[PDB]
Order: sequence, then structure tokens, then C-alpha cells
Amino acid sequence: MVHSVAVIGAPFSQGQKRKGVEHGPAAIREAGLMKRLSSLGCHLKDFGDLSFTPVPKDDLYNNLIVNPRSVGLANQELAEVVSRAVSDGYSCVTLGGDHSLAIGTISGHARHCPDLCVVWVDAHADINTPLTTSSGNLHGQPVSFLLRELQDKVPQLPGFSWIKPCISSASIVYIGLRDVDPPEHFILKNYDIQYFSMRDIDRLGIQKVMERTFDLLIGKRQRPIHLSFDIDAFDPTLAPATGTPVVGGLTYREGMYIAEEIHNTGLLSALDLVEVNPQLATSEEEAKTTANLAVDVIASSFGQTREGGHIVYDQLPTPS
Amino acid sequence: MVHSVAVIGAPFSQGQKRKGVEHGPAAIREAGLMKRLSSLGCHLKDFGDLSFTPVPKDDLYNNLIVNPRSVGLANQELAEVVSRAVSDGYSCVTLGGDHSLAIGTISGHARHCPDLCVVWVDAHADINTPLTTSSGNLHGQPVSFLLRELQDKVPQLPGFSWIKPCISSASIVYIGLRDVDPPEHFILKNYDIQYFSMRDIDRLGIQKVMERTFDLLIGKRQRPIHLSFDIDAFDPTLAPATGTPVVGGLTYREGMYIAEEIHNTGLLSALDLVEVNPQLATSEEEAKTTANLAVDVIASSFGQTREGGHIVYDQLPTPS
Amino acid sequence: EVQLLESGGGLVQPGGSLRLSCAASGFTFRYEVAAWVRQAPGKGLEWVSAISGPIPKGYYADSVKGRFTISRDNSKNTLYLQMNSLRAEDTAVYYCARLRADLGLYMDLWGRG
Amino acid sequence: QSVLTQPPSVSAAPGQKVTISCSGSSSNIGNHYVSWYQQLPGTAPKLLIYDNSERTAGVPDRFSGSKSGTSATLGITGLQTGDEADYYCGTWDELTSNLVFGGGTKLTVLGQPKAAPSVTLFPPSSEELQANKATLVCLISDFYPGAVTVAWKADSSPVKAGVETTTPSKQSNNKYAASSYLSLTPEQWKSHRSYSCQVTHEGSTVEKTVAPT
Ligand SMILES: [Mn+2]
Ligand SMILES: [Mn+2]
Ligand SMILES: [Mn+2]
Ligand SMILES: [Mn+2]
Repeated sequence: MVHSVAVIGAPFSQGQKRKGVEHGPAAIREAGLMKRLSSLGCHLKDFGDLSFTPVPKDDLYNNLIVNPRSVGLANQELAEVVSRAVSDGYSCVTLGGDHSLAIGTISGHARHCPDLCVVWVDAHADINTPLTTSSGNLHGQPVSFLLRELQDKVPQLPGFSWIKPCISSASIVYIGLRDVDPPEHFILKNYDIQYFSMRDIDRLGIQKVMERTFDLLIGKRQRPIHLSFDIDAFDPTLAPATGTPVVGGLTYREGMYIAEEIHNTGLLSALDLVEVNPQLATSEEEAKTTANLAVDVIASSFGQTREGGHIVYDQLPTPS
Repeated sequence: MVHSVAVIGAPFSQGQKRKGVEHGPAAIREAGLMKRLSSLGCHLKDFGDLSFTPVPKDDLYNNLIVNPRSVGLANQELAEVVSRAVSDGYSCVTLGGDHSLAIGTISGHARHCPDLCVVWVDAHADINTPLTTSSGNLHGQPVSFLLRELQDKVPQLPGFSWIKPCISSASIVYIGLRDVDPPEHFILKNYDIQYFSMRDIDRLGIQKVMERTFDLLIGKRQRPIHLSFDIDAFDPTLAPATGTPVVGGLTYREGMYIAEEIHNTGLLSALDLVEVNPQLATSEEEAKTTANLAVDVIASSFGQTREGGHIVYDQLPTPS
Repeated sequence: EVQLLESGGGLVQPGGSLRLSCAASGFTFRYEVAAWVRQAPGKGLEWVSAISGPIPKGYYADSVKGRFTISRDNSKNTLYLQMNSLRAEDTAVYYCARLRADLGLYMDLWGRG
Repeated sequence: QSVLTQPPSVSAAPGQKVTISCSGSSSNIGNHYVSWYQQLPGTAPKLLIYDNSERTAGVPDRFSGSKSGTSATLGITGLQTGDEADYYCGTWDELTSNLVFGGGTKLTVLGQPKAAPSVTLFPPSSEELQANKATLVCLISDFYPGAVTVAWKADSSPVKAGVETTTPSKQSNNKYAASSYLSLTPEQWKSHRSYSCQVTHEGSTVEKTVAPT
């Protein structure tokens, strides 16, 4: 057997200033993702890029400022595709699209893998409730929908009643945090959610951060890993084609190291790469840099090394 | 009680190539300093930006290449304003302007707080005597005027006889050094001034650097802290709108960490942010980046966190 | 540092066909939502067509649906409007515009017409 | 178009102030953000204002947007002659699923005295009636500013069909001209007591009437 990878485009957003994020899937593709995954020796299955259609009204307005029901229903279609990809025996890679798609991927991942854990790499905790933030900011709430302890703080919206909370507070760990709303800070502290801010990373170093993240998640038993990786986790100089750029993020090397440690476990079952928005780039070069970096995270998460040695080499040719 | 902050513009320079630094105060303002300080919950007092008038002759020439008497007299007016701000119970923030303004702020700080210590964050030691460097380079001498052991090496200039040396050699520590003239190196070694170059920082890491800086300064007793922060301490790619850019400086995160450690003491009584020169920027974007970074240092020095939690949050809203 | 230039307009008979172009420069139109708006001489502005998302998808006014087709060539960084079964009442100056959203919708860049 | 209502024209002197109203329904301005577009003669519309009151880069504070209920206003203070444009409001209509616009407002910065129009109305020639045709000609001269509304009356009744009105244009003496044509059958012409040409200039109407002899 060789390691099998399924790839899904989920070009999901709520429009407004972040409409361009629906072009992230195609941009990551055009930076040569499937070729890189093929060179690794992965058996590949492409579901292509899913339609994102506003319900109940598919007009220009509802496509540029998207009602939340549309985001709820799109995530429900996504969950089933991820659960198909996983039931078929593929580690499932979903290309964003905004971080609201984590509602689809983690729910769908959790169906056949209920004991999964989550490594959330992001500048943001994305844990606001529909009551702590606005109606067009579902990209900043995915985790409130999935977390089990938060059920009584989370109202029932049209398009989101399908969702079964599938993560406990000890089963998610955050890496990269540097932009956290006050209620998000409250939730983290109150419900004991473990997190490594950029300050923690500066103090401990990323090597120790990954050692502690695994101690918390897989310290006692082996469990399927879901990597939810926001490109905005990287410093804005490395990944500028993103919608909420925050100065002081991961360097390229910290980000590859995360991805190498995740690979080295042998337990990566699902991966999101979100928030690549090529229209917010000032130049083609900013667009391509952000898209090349996303490809590097996915490749590295599935066994690309920096020192070579992934593919087996037998002997050297002799002169003649 | 809540923590009170006074803000002073000191748009001081000696003209020549560095004339644009007189626009740093306004540039830091227009990057939203007072709003950020207000969100922190600080009680705020604005003295505005001081006039910088050449004496004895206020003509175009003397405004473009400024005689030192003018710098001496401007620093004397500054010292009194800082001592007013401090006697009124405000931690005093002075926006530069070139680093010569430290002559005003430290002298004025020292009047009611004679036991103060100094953390000087800079690529430069700014410790040349009027005899080791030229007449239009007072920006590279402030510390020779203030240091006690150096009295006999420092001549009496018109406009600077008001000054009472108020710092001992054990009461200043330098962080960021990478551009040090030979006589500045002599002074450091000869008078046992403790300093952490970028090489020391590379070897020890900034966490240990701050631990040792406090051991030297506040190891024995609690003392008021003066942070004199040159924007040119940061790598030129992070802060390019500066007059002496030196490659290989602090990263954003090292610089925020310094500022967080200073805050965590509870002893920050005065802060300079100097050497923001928007006219040396190649673009608006270089100007705004340098000005945003200055605002981040001041905010972080007064309790902005990366992980949130500064402002108190009580409970979460319930569904209905 | 950013502009739009239309071409292809002129004189055509009733029941005729005609294709307008709109080349963008200084930005990548591809990742942007684009629109056609028209002005019958000495009168207001009528919205005609819009093209959004990565598929992409086209939206039309009922006064043109089934006669006009909006498209784009990402290679030529150009926007098109194909106009079939044309009527006297279709007589107008035609602008291509960039359509964006924040709280609401707005057209922040117009071509020459 | 013209789902949204604007005044056809407004005027004030240089340095002075003006507002332009934009009137809609519950399904457009009522529930959606208004944008304001400036069009200088022979040029492309420019976005001034979006989300009711957000100015674009370069637009100064004397250009101000506001919105209440189902109406919106554009305030312009410090009028310069460079403000002389046609101004349009625009938003979304959730009734027709259209981006919608007002009919526009011609702004004039007064450089000469208010001059009301001279109206001459000619009936069908004896000759044209032989040909089984009828045209009434309304000649409109020496008005400033260069904006008029033209309404035709059959007796006192509103006439809609068979009206062609030119845009105002610049006479050699710097005042504006326009013309208006009503097409009739000879039976229509001969079967009404009078037809009238009514020209509104700055809220005051000049009326000319003719009758079949
Ligand atoms: Mn995120
Ligand atoms: Mn994020
Ligand atoms: Mn300095
Ligand atoms: Mn320096």
C-alpha cells in the first residue's frame, strides 16, 4: 500500500470584502498542487471544486453578500463529500475558501472517525458565537458550531441544525494566535482550551510547541488528526493574499516544521488549507507567493522533506 | 485607579539629510496612536507637538542645517514638559524626532525620579562625545550628556549647561547594538556599560536578554524604567522609514517581546519612540508600515497582548 | 494605476448581433466581479449584466435575459458582452464597471464608454 | 431605468452649498446601501460615495452622503465650477433583483444670472396637413441654467405618445437652447380646442398654446 489523498475545492465565503477567497481553490491548483502530490507517490482522487449556490435566492445581491443559510447548507454538502473521501480510505485535503468550511470537513471527518483531534493553525481562534460577532462573520465562528461544551451558548440558525457537535475542549489545540476578540479569550480560559500564541512560540520555540500539542492530543492513545491550517497563520510578508493579515506570524520554516511533525505521526486523516484570497494581492507575485506557500504546507503535511530522501534511490550509475 | 499616559511630540532634528524626522510625531499620530491607547483603557493627556525654533537666528538656512544651541535649548523646554507630565502622575510617551530628544526626556524624568534606570533599544549606542563625532551629529551623542562617569570627557557647549548628569554606568542597558563607532566601543568596555548586541541576542535569545537586563537594573530594588526605543533597532525591512538603516535587526516578535516584558514589570514611567523619518520612505506603504510598527511598540509597552485578555469580559450572551 | 477600455460598439441593424470588449489594465479582472451598465442618450443608467465567482456565473436584467451573454478571457484580461436580436431600444452608450461589496454593493471603477 | 427619484436639476453660486435627494421604496433604499456617481460632460461615471456615506480616495468631506428610511441625500458644500456634473444615486432592488439607479441630477454652478426660457410654439403647416401629417414645434431659447422639463397638453389632458425633446445645448451668447416635437394625426389636431407646450425652468413654468383656426 501507498498513502492515498483526496482533494476537494470548497470555494465558500459570505462575499463582502472577502468575495475573492472563492478563487483560492483554483489559485492553489494553478500553483501545481496535483503534480507535487503525484511526485510524493500519493494515490490521488480529485472531486474538483464544489458549486456555492445561495438558497433560497440565487441573485447577484445574494452572491455578493451571502445569507448564512447558504453557508450552513454548503457545509452540509461538504461534510458528506469528506465522509465519502474518508470512507473510501483517503486522507482528505479541502482547499478554501474561508475558514467556515471547517464546519463541513470536521463534521464529515468525525462521522467515521469520532475520536479525531484538531490542530488549528491560525492567527485567529475562530470561536465567536453567532451572539458575540455579526451575521456575515461565520468565517470567525466555525469552532463554536463544533465544540461540545458550547451547545447552550450557540443558537439554532436555519441551515445549521444538521450539525452534531463532535469535538471536546481537550481535543483541539490552537497554534499561531495573535488576534483574539475578548469573548474568544473568555471561551479559551473558561473551557480550558489549550493554545500556543506567537508569544508562547517566541518563549518555547516551535519544536517544544509540537511536542506539547501531541502530549495533550495523542499523549494517551493514537487518534486521527485533522489539520485546519489558515494561511493567515504565516506572517503577512510570506502570505499577503489573505483577508485578515496580522503582523508577527509564523516564518516559512516554523510552518514547514509544524507540517513535518504532523506528517511524522502517521495519523493525518484530514487537512484544510483556508483563506487564500488572490484578489487582495497587490500584484500577480503576491498572489503566486501565497499560492506556492499553501502548496508547500500540503506537500510537507504528506511527506515532502527539506533534506530529500522521501523517494527510494537504489545504486549510482557506474562510468561504463 | 487606571494607568495614565501623557503624549508629547518633540519634532527635533539638526536638518541636513535627516530633516524629514521632524514629521515622525504627526506620522505616528495619523497611524491612530491615541485611539489604540484609548482602547487599552489608559487615561490620556495630549500636550500636542512642541515648536522647534532655531536660536539665535530663525532663517531658512538655520532651519535646514540647525546649530546645536537650538537642540540644547529645545531639549531644555522638553525636560520641563516631561517633569510636568510625571509630577502630574502620567507615564510620559515622547514621539520623535531624532534620538537627541533623550537628553530632554531622561533629564526631565530624572528630576522627580532620580533612581530611574534606562533600557536603550537601538542599532546604535548614541554615546559619542562632541569630540569623538561632528557638530551636526548630536543624535549620536545624547548618552554622553546624561552619563555621570563621562563628565570630564564632555565639553560645555552653549545651550547645554542646564543639563545635570542623572544616569550612572550600571543604570543603563543597551539592546540591539550592531553599528558602534570605535570610541563608542571604548566607552562601553572602559566604563563597564552592559549591552546585548544582535550577536548576544542570536546566542542567548531575547527571553534570556530581558531576564538579564532586569537582573542588572532592578535585581536588588524596584526602580522607575525609562524605555528609549529607536525604530532603527528593528531590521530595515520592518522599519525602513529611518535615517540610519542597519541590516540584521530585531524581528517584529523580538520587539513586541521586549515591550511585553517592560509592561509586565509595572515600573514603566517614561517611553521615547524615535527616528521615524517618513520622507526617507520610497512609498506611502514604507511610511505607514514604519508608523504602524512604532504604534505597536507603544501600545504593547502599556499592555496590548497578542493572545487578548487585557480588557475584562464577564459572561457570554445566551440564545434567547 | 487601474483603468478599463471598451471597444466594438458602432452601427448595427434591428435583429442584428454585436460583441463589445472591455480590457482591464493595472489589476487582474479575473478575481473581480465585473458588470455592464448602459445610458440611452440624455437619460439615466440601466444595469445590463454581471459575471462573478470562479465558475463563472452570469446575471442579467430581464430587459436583456436570453439575448445578451457576458463572458471573460482571463488571458487577455478582457470582459465581453455578446448582444443578439438587438432592438432600437437597445440604443445606448455601454460602460463596463468593477462591482465590489462591503456592507452593500458599489461600482468603484468605470471605463470610457 | 428610474426606479429611484432624483430632481432633474439643482443650482447654487460658487462657494455655496446644495443637497440632492434620492427617493426609493422598502425593497431598495429601504433595505440596501446607496452609492453616488459623478459624471462630468463626455466622461465616465466616478464613484463618490458607497455604503450610504463612505467617501472614496481623494473625495473631500464637503461631498457628504446620508440615508434615512427610504430616502438618501448628497450634500455638496463649497461649490466649485469643477463640480458641474450629472449625479446619480444607485443601490440594489430586492423586488426586481436589479442594481437600480436614479434618473440623474444636472448640477450648475451659477456663473451668470438665472435666465428663464423664451418659448415659441408653431402649429402644423397647411402643407403638412395635405400630406396627412401634423407636427407642433416648441422652440426653447435663452435659458440658464441649461435644464428644462417639457410637458405637452391636449386641451388640459397629459400627452405621452409622439413627443421628441432634445437635450439642452449652448447658444453663441452662453445661454441654452432646446426643442420639442409632438406628432399627431390631423384628426387629433382638428378634434382638440388647444394643444400647449409647458417648459419648467427652476420650479416656474412657461406655457405656449395654439388652436386649429
Ligand atoms: Mn481561520
Ligand atoms: Mn485566520
Ligand atoms: Mn538612537
Ligand atoms: Mn539608531
